[PDB]
Amino acid sequence: GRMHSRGKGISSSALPYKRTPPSWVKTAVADVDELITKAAKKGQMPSQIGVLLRDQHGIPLVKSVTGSKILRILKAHGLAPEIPEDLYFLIKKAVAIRKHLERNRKDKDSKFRLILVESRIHRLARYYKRTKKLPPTWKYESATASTLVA
Amino acid sequence: GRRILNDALRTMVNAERRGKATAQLQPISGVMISFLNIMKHRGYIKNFEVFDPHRVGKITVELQGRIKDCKALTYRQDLRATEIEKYRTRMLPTRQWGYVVVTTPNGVLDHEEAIRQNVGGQVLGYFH
Amino acid sequence: GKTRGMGAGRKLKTHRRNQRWADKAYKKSHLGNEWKKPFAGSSHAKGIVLEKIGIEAKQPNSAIRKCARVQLVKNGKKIAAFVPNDGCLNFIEENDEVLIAGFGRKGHAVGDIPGVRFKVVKVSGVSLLALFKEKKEK
RNA sequence: UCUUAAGGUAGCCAAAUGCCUCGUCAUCUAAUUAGUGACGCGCAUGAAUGAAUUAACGAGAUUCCCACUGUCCCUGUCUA
RNA sequence: GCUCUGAGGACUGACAGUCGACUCAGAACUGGUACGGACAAGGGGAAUCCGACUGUUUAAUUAAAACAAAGCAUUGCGAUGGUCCUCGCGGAUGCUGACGCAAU
RNA sequence: AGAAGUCCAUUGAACCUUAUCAUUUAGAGGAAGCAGAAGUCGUAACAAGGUUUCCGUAGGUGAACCUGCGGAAGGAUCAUUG
RNA sequence: UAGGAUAGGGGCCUACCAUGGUGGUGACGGGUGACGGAGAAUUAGGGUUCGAUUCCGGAGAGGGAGCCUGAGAAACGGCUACCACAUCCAAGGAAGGCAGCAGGCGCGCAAAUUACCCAAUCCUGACACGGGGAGGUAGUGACAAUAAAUAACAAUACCGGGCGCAUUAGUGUCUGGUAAUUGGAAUGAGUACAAUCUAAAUCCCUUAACGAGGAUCCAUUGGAGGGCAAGUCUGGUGCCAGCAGCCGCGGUAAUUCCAGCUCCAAUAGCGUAUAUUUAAGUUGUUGCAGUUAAAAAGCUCGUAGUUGGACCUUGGGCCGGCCGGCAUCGCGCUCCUAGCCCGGCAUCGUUACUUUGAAGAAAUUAGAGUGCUCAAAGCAAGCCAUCGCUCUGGAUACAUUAGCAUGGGAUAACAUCAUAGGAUUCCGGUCCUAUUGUGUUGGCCUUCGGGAUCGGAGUAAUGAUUAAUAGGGACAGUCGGGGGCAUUCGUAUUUCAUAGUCAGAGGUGAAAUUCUUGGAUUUAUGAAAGACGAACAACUGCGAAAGCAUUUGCCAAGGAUGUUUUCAUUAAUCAAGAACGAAAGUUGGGGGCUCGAAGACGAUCAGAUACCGUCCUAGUCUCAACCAUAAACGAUGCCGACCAGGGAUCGGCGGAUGUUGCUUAUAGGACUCCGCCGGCACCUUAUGAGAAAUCAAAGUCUUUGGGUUCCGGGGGGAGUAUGGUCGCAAGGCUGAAACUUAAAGGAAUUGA
Ligand SMILES: [Mg+2]
Ligand SMILES: [Mg+2]
Ligand SMILES: [Mg+2]
Ligand SMILES: [Mg+2]
Ligand SMILES: [Mg+2]
Ligand SMILES: [Mg+2]
Ligand SMILES: [Mg+2]
Ligand SMILES: [Mg+2]
Ligand SMILES: [Mg+2]
Ligand SMILES: [Mg+2]
Ligand SMILES: [Mg+2]
Ligand SMILES: [Mg+2]
Ligand SMILES: [Mg+2]
Ligand SMILES: [Mg+2]
Ligand SMILES: [Mg+2]
Ligand SMILES: [Mg+2]
Ligand SMILES: [Mg+2]
Ligand SMILES: [Mg+2]
Ligand SMILES: [Mg+2]
Ligand SMILES: [Mg+2]
Ligand SMILES: [Mg+2]
Ligand SMILES: [Mg+2]
Ligand SMILES: [Mg+2]
Ligand SMILES: [Mg+2]
Ligand SMILES: [Mg+2]
Ligand SMILES: [Mg+2]
Ligand SMILES: [Mg+2]
Ligand SMILES: [Mg+2]
Ligand SMILES: [Mg+2]
Ligand SMILES: [Mg+2]
Ligand SMILES: [Mg+2]
Ligand SMILES: [Mg+2]
Ligand SMILES: [Mg+2]
Ligand SMILES: [Mg+2]
Ligand SMILES: [Mg+2]
Ligand SMILES: [Mg+2]
Ligand SMILES: [Mg+2]
Ligand SMILES: [Mg+2]
Ligand SMILES: [Mg+2]
Ligand SMILES: [Mg+2]
Ligand SMILES: [Mg+2]
Ligand SMILES: [Mg+2]
Ligand SMILES: [Mg+2]
Ligand SMILES: [Mg+2]
Ligand SMILES: [Mg+2]
Ligand SMILES: [Mg+2]
Ligand SMILES: [Mg+2]
Repeated sequence: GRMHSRGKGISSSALPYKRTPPSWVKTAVADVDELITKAAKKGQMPSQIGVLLRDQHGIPLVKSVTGSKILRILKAHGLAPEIPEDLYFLIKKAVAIRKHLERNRKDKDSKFRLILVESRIHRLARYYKRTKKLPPTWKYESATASTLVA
Repeated sequence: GRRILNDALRTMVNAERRGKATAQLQPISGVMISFLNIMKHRGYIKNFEVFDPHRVGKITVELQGRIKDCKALTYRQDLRATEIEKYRTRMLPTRQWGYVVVTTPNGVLDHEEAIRQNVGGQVLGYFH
Repeated sequence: GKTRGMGAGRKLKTHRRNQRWADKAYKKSHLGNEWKKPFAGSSHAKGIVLEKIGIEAKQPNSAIRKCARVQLVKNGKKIAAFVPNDGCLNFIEENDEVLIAGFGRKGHAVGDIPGVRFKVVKVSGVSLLALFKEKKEK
């Protein structure tokens, strides 16, 4: 179940059986890689990259066409986001919630949600500290966190 | 959370007790199929599919109604080959039938095999 | 349910240590108040009787159970003790030297005698059964 | 049962408010009309006439303990 | 008391040279156990009553438990008004206006 | 060589004062619980217990208890398409 | 760090310096009626409780402290001092230490001789000779334990059941017994010549003579309602005496008391008391329970802790009768183990788990042998012609945990190849030590051997498992009375005003208090105030719970759905800690309609401090700040899986043709049908579960084990006292004991 609610959804994306790409995917891995780096230096995260390819450029899965995940192409070309995808977006959501709350002091629901979002941030940040994808000192300061994002 | 080899055996008990012909198992394991090999060797279930397309896996066993109970002892014990002798009495229905499956450095094997190879290990479970 | 992790030995042992205290027998036996009772962890106790009293009997019955107020030579407690034979009270007399034992139910009031936990088993150094049976007169 | 407009509520007390009074009990002392703490049918206690407490503070009033001492036993002497 | 030891700095060319008024600790010895040696300079504690505190007061017999105090409450008043002075004209609050003035 | 004595250290009993801990024990008065009996005042609860019961909180009353606000059915309704 | 001291390491101590050490894995502190262990009792297994005590270790000799001698002592059957105690004194002085043996006092429920002995076991000395209250022997010893007497056998008898016929008898077989009936046999308890035993006696073992008539050579303990075995015996007592562990008996016919007979259970033993084990699956890891019987925290977050998805070759074979060795698509070894070019060789990730081995003190326990006569025991003893000696044994096991060592790598944790600073035979550059060409010691040097460093070429499949019906994040169209700020509206209630009308109005079952010809009630129009948001409105939605229903706007947030997007285990539950938490309540502003604790009245009633009716303060509302509880409920913790059926319904999505008072036509919106997920629920049935009520989750439970938190151990006393802590206060959280009690309680049945 969702880790911070009693919701129990199972909606998701079910990956196709065949790991190999379909016939009609005939654009070359180098050109796909250049598309990845073009949009990355244009400033989009791996989620936006995958969606963009899946929608306009007809690339089902970049791992299927290339053998390397979006983040791995970006890490190899040195365009990878400094702060990971999901930690970035949890920080951005915490900044939004705290900015709203600082003007709406009676918003106990927003105070609860901020407790939950910062809880998620800190749980995930411990993971990234243990897997060394973040600096061993990176600490989420609520004060000067809005500079980091947005 | 999941701690399968219980999610498999309890499914099998429920299917048998309802009299279903085939039961399917959502995760698999090398340990799981090695347990089912003990069952099939000792003639308690008949042959079965192991659907390994791409993921954790899936299995389908056909029950012959010859099984009666099968369980996992999560909280997997320590177990010497000198002192299975009071697990066999503590769990199995009698000293003639029933088998206690203990994982040992020679792979998954039942306690009568453990007497003759004289190797102990950890309880995976049992069936009788 | 229970905690059955293979590494939960600390939790289970602490939990039984903590939960044995609700058990009345364990609490009574280790709380240390048994040494604050009159006998203070003794089977019998020689004491001096103050007076032959006689006391009421409880609701369903109706009678006068003939007890005595005794003082304990060992620690000065004054208590009430029964005299368990027919008309045996006459043998007891004021300021005699008696042996007081538990009256049954292990320090808990017995039968229809209200709030009395003790019985007289000797007086003036002579067996009280022997007094009852004329085997030996004091 | 008579009667009032209402019948002294929460509290509190021989209190700086109690005549009887040196109230009764306990404590303090060898001995206490004093002090404290309780008891209240309280001559004549009592609620912003403020009631009950209240740490700190007081050239405020009262009681006791320790140190100290010519205040005293009991006076003596010295200096201006 | 005396004889020491240690630490704390400045200026000049992790060092060298020059200078430095003080403070703080520690030790050995010494004396008729005397040492804040004169001067200066809290007696302490257990409680009760009263007033919260600070403050003010009967100059020349009463310095307090009295008065004041903040705190609390009440009353009048929206300017053609409230409280008040004035013999009269006029005036104080008011260079103000209810988070204010006035009377308790 | 060598004793009494003596000096300075060191170990240090033992006593003394305060502080404090712990175990028992006294206390006028206040106020709990229990047991007893052949008591007084009520009628609170169990039926719709004669005001449905009860939970939390606040105030009151000789006593059970009463009322106010919110909640529950362990309700006296599993029910408005009649 | 340096030293001092010690026999010696060491803050053991000194001088200087640093600021460290332990802790929720429980330090420090407190209790212990606590010496530790080998072990004892009980035990199906697991456990629970105990262990002062004869074996080992430690500590003390009245309490502390300090030393001599000596190899060895902080000795106490050695000394010095103090404190407590006390002895002799001729009054100055002096001697002390039984928790050694024995013995005396006291304390107590509680514990024996002021004996003998060196003979054994050993110790000790200068020592074959001495000494030994160590130790042995003897006296008291129902501590505990063992064997085990109190009669046996015969015919007679009133008799008593078949069996020889079994009728019709009659007597018949083991003898069953009331038989002190009759009878001779057997013996040890006891007495005792003697011998043996003994260091000397004593006991035991042998045995001259003595030693049984059933009253004695006498068996008791407790019980006779239920449990629980054994009186619907007799007399006495009369809710008394008394019994009774509990239930209960006794109130003049007592199966229950006091007695006699009879009987019963155990039997030289049994009852009683306390403590403890079992019972007790009433402490539950094996192995309990939490909807209603005691028990899910109000709810969520949350660190430690506990628990953690799947994936990695031994895949197929030979070979000999459970396994050796083999080969296949086995990173190398120089060296010891190293073939008749070759098995089976070093160093270059940890643990757990598991197998085997070693070492493991005996006594205890298990257990082998053994005829102390058996038995508890003991470790002996057994067979020669039982003639100058043979054969001897005096086993073996267990010993959890910690440590050492060998084989395995299934299972489980830790650490970690993606920056390649990776692996790789080599080639020489930096610099080095030296052996055999230094026969003597050798010391720097050219190819050499080797660390270290070091650049470039080289090869290889050159190196990154999947993407969970785990989770996070993104994205799209949504949905929701989810939240906050502002904002529009609605009638109604009250008040007030303007107008009209006239005797009543309000309220009740009926009244009265109350308002009213100073015009109440009623009607219309309108304004102010504050509250509330009808109907729609539901077995419907949203929210973590509390809770959230007028409108629009804004602000952030959210579940589900969809997804061929991403991250790749990041997760589940969570002591400490943290956020929200109805109503009441508290501090202080604003507001003050309605309603309304307290309070005041009128009724009722015996009372009426209540229900009923009028007025009404706080309050109800809002703000700022507290409080932290509710039958905060589903009396049902959280995540996960399986299992049974259906129609509804909520949101999302997908697929159907078939009509819209829509749509420039279609799509889309409403509606009909079918299917997926995720919700809130409901209806039927046990094949299940349960004490049942009942429950499709309270099932998958004695065929008991997915993970995790909290929490109960009969009813009271009691959520009380005391302590702590938080709070302005109310109070909240944490929270006993004494004593008392035999039932309290849950579900269902019948009756009333
Ligand atoms: Mg799921
Ligand atoms: Mg969680
Ligand atoms: Mg018990
Ligand atoms: Mg009774
Ligand atoms: Mg009064
Ligand atoms: Mg008075
Ligand atoms: Mg005086
Ligand atoms: Mg007084
Ligand atoms: Mg008066
Ligand atoms: Mg007055
Ligand atoms: Mg007043
Ligand atoms: Mg007055
Ligand atoms: Mg003053
Ligand atoms: Mg004056
Ligand atoms: Mg003056
Ligand atoms: Mg004026
Ligand atoms: Mg009633
Ligand atoms: Mg009622
Ligand atoms: Mg009812
Ligand atoms: Mg009332
Ligand atoms: Mg009222
Ligand atoms: Mg009911
Ligand atoms: Mg040193
Ligand atoms: Mg001790
Ligand atoms: Mg010893
Ligand atoms: Mg000693
Ligand atoms: Mg000594
Ligand atoms: Mg001695
Ligand atoms: Mg002795
Ligand atoms: Mg008898
Ligand atoms: Mg009897
Ligand atoms: Mg009898
Ligand atoms: Mg019977
Ligand atoms: Mg009895
Ligand atoms: Mg009986
Ligand atoms: Mg139970
Ligand atoms: Mg309950
Ligand atoms: Mg709940
Ligand atoms: Mg954690
Ligand atoms: Mg009118
Ligand atoms: Mg709705
Ligand atoms: Mg509406
Ligand atoms: Mg509660
Ligand atoms: Mg609850
Ligand atoms: Mg739908
Ligand atoms: Mg209880
Ligand atoms: Mg019931």
